[PDB]
Amino acid sequence: VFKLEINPVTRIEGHGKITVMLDESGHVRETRFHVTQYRGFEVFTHGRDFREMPVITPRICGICPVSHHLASAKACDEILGVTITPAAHKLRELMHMGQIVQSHALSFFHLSSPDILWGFDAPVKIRNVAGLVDRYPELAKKGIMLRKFGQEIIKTLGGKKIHPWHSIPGGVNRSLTPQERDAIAAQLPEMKSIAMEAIKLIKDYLQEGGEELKEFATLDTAYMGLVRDGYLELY
Amino acid sequence: SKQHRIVLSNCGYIDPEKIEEYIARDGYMALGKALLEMTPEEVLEEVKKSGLRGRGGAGFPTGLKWEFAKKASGDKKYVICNADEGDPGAFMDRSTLEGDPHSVIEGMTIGAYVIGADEGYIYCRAEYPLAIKRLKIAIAQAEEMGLLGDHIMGTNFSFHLHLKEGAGAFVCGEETALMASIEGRRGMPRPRPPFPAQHGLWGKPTNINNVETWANVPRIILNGADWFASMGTEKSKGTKIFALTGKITNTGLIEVPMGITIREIIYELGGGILNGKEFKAVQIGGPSGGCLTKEHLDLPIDYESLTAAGAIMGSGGLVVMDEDTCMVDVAKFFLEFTQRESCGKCVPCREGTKQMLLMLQKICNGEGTMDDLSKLEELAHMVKETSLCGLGQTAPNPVITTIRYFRDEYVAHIKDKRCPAKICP
Amino acid sequence: TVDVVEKVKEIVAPWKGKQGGLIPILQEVQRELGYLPEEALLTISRELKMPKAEVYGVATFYAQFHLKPRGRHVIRVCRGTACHVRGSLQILEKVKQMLGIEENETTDDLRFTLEPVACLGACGLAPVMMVDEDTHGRMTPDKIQAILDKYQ
Amino acid sequence: TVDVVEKVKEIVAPWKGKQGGLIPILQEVQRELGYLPEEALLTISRELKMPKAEVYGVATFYAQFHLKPRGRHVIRVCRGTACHVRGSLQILEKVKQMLGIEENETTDDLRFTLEPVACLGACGLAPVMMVDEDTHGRMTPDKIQAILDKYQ
Amino acid sequence: NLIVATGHNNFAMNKGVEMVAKKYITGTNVPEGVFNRLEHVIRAYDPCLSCSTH
Amino acid sequence: MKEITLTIDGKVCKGVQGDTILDVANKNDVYIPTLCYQKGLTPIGACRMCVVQLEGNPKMLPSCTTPAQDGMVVVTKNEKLKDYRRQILELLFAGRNHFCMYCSQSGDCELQRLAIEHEMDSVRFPYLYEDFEVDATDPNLMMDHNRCVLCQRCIRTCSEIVGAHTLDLERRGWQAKVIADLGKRLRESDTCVNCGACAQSCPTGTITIREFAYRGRRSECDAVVESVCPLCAVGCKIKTYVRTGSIVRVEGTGVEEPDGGQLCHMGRWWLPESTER
Ligand code: SF4
Ligand code: SF4
Ligand code: SF4
Ligand code: SF4
Ligand code: SF4
Ligand code: FES
Ligand code: FES
Ligand code: FES
Ligand code: FES
Ligand code: 3NI
Repeated sequence: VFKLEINPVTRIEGHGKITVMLDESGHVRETRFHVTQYRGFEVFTHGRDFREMPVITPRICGICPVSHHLASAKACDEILGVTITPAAHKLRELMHMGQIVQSHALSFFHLSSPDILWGFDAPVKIRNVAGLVDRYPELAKKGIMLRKFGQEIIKTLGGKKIHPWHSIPGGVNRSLTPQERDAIAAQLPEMKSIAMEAIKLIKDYLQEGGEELKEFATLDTAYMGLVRDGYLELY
Repeated sequence: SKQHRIVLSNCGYIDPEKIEEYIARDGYMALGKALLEMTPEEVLEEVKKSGLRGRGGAGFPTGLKWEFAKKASGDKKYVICNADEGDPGAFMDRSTLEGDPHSVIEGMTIGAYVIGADEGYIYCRAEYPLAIKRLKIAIAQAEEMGLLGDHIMGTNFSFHLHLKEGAGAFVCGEETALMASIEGRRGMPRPRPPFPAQHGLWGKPTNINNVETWANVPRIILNGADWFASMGTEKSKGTKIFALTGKITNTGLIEVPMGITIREIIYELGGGILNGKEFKAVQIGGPSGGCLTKEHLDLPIDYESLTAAGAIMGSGGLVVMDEDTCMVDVAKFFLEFTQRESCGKCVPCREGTKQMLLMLQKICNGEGTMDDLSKLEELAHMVKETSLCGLGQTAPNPVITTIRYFRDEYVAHIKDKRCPAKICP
Repeated sequence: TVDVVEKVKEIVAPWKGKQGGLIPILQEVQRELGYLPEEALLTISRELKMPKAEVYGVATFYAQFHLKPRGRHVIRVCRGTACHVRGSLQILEKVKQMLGIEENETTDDLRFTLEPVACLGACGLAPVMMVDEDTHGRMTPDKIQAILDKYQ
Repeated sequence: TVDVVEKVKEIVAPWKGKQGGLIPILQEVQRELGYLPEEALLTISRELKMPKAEVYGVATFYAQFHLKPRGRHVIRVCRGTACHVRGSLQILEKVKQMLGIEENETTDDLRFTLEPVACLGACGLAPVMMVDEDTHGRMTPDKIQAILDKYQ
Repeated sequence: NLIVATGHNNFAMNKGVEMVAKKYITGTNVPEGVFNRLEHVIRAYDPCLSCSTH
Repeated sequence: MKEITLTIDGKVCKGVQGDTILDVANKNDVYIPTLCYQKGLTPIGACRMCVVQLEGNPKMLPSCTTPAQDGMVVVTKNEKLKDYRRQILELLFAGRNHFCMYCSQSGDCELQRLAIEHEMDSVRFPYLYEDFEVDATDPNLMMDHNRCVLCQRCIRTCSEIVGAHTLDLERRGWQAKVIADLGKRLRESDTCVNCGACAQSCPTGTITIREFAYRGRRSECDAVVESVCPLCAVGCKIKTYVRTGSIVRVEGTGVEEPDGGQLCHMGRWWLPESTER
């Protein structure tokens, strides 16, 4: 009979729309979650050279432009049929790890840290990155530093931070000279400290709201991932 | 009615397939006069001081043009007759090659003698399936009278007058594109220099002049200088044929002498307007020309008095348009003809005219704004100032002029949602 | 297929070794064959030793050449200044929506073809809608059916 | 494409729920459309709830049905006993080698079609070569050109 | 063909919004904290909806 | 006097008599925006971006085609010329579909350099989104026609420099497309010697060498070493671009020599591919 809309769903990427269709008594008949944007990256590309795809496909997202870059690169490397070189493997994995770090830093500290810290009933003016910089001046700066670490790796490897070009079809365009390698390695004792402090903070949040947060949208489903021999591989 | 016709004075009267009637009309006696008694420099200074303002749409002292054409270093000059019409409603060159197929032949023989040319061409459109056979009959029946061959009139002179059927393109209306279509190649205006009168057809000199301007050459030496002078005003000199058509009473070639008041050109010569509703505009130069409306009545139509008004008197395609025809509509029409008849070399005439067509189609539909009008004006001025040959340099005249004479009208199509001709809102 | 290889190879004979002459060399294969097939242009480029790209550029640069088979009856409407101010655009668009074919192409089975021309000369009797044989002086919106069924 | 879906769906209306009637139901779409397209047979099978295979079998079993577009002028030569003993086979083979098309098919652009028929009735004036309008009584080997150019 | 990250989690997000709605219903007055929880189920996966809809 | 003296933008310039204004311009120092002048290929006057104004004469004339005449005052930069050049660039961007995000030549495009120089933060003219074909049938060259300014520098470099006259213009007006033989694809062409001189002449990323796309950019080069091709006797002069220990693009210098920079397939396609073996 009638429905509620949370359009636009904020502090996520893209365009979303949660509709909650209620009954006549005011109880939830059903909810759905729409994505209200579409561009057509499966119909753009018909006609284009495959080498154009590791530059077209990063434009599907800016939080993960290197993920699409590297997937398109592996697709075109299987189109060519190349080995590929171990140095290329490790450089692509370095760019992918930098992207993992920056995307998870943005996902925790920028988008999901307000609810985790100030609670789901906090005022709307404070629930953002801005009120987080205001009230928690060190945690927002630490998250910014972690995101900057990831994007400095991505920028060092592929010129730009967002939509980088570092992986050609067949290999990798640019290696790492020792100066910038040492520069990236000299910040890892600090970035690991940032990550472990965030781990402790989220473990105290989950341990505080003991059983309620353990049934907060917890449904039993299947778990797809990538694996080495028995390990957790991300590339 | 009264028009003082001297260029197509004979036209229909003389049977085109009969040369003997034309020479009976004192026709080729000029050729004789020139080849026997008149030394070349004498006919040169004659046509020069005759003030024959070139009727090839641009306006020029063709005596000076031939003066340029002679001094070119070479021995294989040419003379061409651009017998195609710019305006695709103009049938002047059509009617002149139909009526008097020999005037042009006689004029080009004279001019080829003057400039020292042997080979010559006549580029008439192949889409005129009757002018071609009349001209070919004229060329044959003049071949047998020792008029185009070895030692014409026994004078140590050679002249072969070819006939090239036009492949149907207004782009090949300028000099360098005509010269490209005659060499059997895409009609693409090369930038001058190399100039056409110095490095034209096949790298040899060339003397492209209008078919009407060629047809005036027989009457330069048969009569004399002052004869051609004694027709009107002093700045421009001579007489122009006009394909008066449109919506008045009766179309047809109306060859008025000189700058004569537009009132006694359209109001009473054609005679009122169809269904007697007072006209709102007139195109005086075709698509390469501008519009005149309700203010240029007591104005001489001579070449100097209207280039400042903004409408080069190009190949006399005057079309009258009363209030039942929209000005934005005819602006789109002329610009659409221009877009369809253009090579595609210059970035201004290929894209400018496309975007101006789009903006005019958007103003006609009412979907336009005020920034649309400013963009249309600025793009028009840019395409006029930057285009290469002169088709595009005069392509946005049916916009520019219709901006300086129907501005409010333009505003009335966008600010208010109205149009005199209720075809589409 | 073999009918289009010597007719084009014979009309080029009086032009061999002469500068120029691709505009006429085509106006002849157009008048004979009705159109300029790809085989025609290929043999012209072979015989004149002119580039195929140049031949195709000249063949597609000028309006009166048709690279596809033109119809057996052209429907030339006049989009000249005199006809357009009279309203020939209406006649053009109705023959458009009536034959259902695009602006400057042939019918699906080669019966008609719409070819907007310049002034056919009857700038007095405007608008003119020539149907490949003779002029047609008035051509109001209703008189288009009584001719398009007749010539087919 | 949409012109061939309701014309066939309307001629089937007076046959719904009546046993039989696929031979007539087709002789009508033949007279209207000139031929039986695959869309036509498909809609006949849908409307009558008769199998598509049966419809195609009946459509290709009888001679006077044509599944492809027939020409705009049929060239029915008589291969009857009276014409054949007179020598109509010669006329048939020369119209064959003259149109250059196979025995029972249409020209490449839908102008003519050769359809060897049974007796057209003029078994006195033999051989007869009907050119879709009228009889033709004598039709010696030389009189075939003067008609095949005329009707085109 | 691009099979992207948020696509596989679309059903988990739909069912999660269903479960967090079906525990924080009010007949009227539709508060803002329950809206923040309905948004936080989505923000748990933090989805790039641009990738999902290429 | 052969040595004529003019004044371009106040700066005095010296040139030979027959030289065009662009020649006397590029001779001393001064910069005039050009898109269709390839040093070598005869000045083609299509882009109309090099327009300069003479003092007193209120009209504007191309500097690539108009000759230098014995003393005159040429103004290259002012408000009206900047406006007209920005309008020309915007017409090019609005007519053809130009997406720099994915263009191999985004850093080398001469239409992009001019646009950024003239601060083109817009298109102004309505975007005609028409469908121009992407001819990538050739495994070595790709012709993405929606980036084609129509400068004929590819027709001219395949007509007067290579000779295997593969490219010419197709239609008139707006429908003018650059085509191979008989309007076919580059792979279907019998007369392409697969040279790449069409890729060295194209300023606007239409024609690109596929195998070295996004790497053979001149802006992202680590070094530029001039040398000689060692594959054949002609010994073409080359301008090899080096990006991280590999040659990414071999463009041939010698546009003034009779060859004209048209290195062959073995030089524009085996020399950079051999640095990755
Ligand atoms: S202005 Fe340019 S595009 Fe137009 S006809 Fe002249 S050269 Fe061709
Ligand atoms: S050709 Fe140049 S201007 Fe066009 S999209 Fe590519 S980089 Fe941009
Ligand atoms: S590869 Fe060489 S021959 Fe082929 S089109 Fe390009 S320049 Fe011409
Ligand atoms: S392909 Fe390139 S070089 Fe050729 S005309 Fe187009 S823009 Fe110019
Ligand atoms: S570029 Fe080609 S032709 Fe030139 S020297 Fe090298 S191999 Fe020889
Ligand atoms: S111009 Fe479109 S209706 Fe007046
Ligand atoms: S105006 Fe259409 S015939 Fe000349
Ligand atoms: S025999 Fe042929 S008509 Fe009966
Ligand atoms: S740059 Fe001078 S016109 Fe192309
Ligand atoms: Ni994403």
